[PDB]
Amino acid sequence: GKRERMCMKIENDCIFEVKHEGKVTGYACLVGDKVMKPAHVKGVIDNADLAKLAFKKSSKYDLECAQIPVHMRSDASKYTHEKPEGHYNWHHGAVQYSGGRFTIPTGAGKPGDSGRPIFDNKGRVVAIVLGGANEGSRTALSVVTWNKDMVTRVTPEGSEEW
Amino acid sequence: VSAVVGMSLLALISIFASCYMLVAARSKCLTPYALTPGAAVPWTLGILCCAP
Repeated sequence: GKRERMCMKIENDCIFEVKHEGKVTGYACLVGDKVMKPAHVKGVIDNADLAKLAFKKSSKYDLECAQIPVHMRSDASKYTHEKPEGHYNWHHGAVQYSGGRFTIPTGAGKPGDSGRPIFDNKGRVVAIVLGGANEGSRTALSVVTWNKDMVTRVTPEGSEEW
Repeated sequence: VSAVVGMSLLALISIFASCYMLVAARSKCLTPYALTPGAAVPWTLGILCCAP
């Protein structure tokens, strides 16, 4: 309903494309005062001045971060770090967080959808999805969090890169 | 002349390797704080290493 409408409205302005060979590969996010972009996929960002700037890449954390141009500050995304257990919003159906794990019912994700931000009950971002591992009728999501000041990767066994 | 050239080359390569590995260690230590949204490095760390 209206929650999906507002999610689409914010997504039409925050997430950016990554383009390669006539095919979209990845999604970049504008979180707080930095730009996240998972480093595993490679392509040209579908933007003029976003791709003109200089990035900082880490392969250990499989990501790359950038500083906002001063003329896109207002298009923020209201980062946060509180993670109560329960239900969370996502562009492809609600995720369930329990036992320090992120779960999605069976294959609600497509292969190549790495980079979708997850929003909380108030619309604030919590984690960026990286990969998935399917067991039974569910799939555990390998994502990164922003607990305090360090970024922590959680990855289950047999996770396939998206 | 061969001995002095070899010794100078060895000293230069040693200091170069040590400086490069130290700066790489600094980059590895200070990398994760730049990735967290918002946040700020501790002033003690920001003094012990030049933190932008």
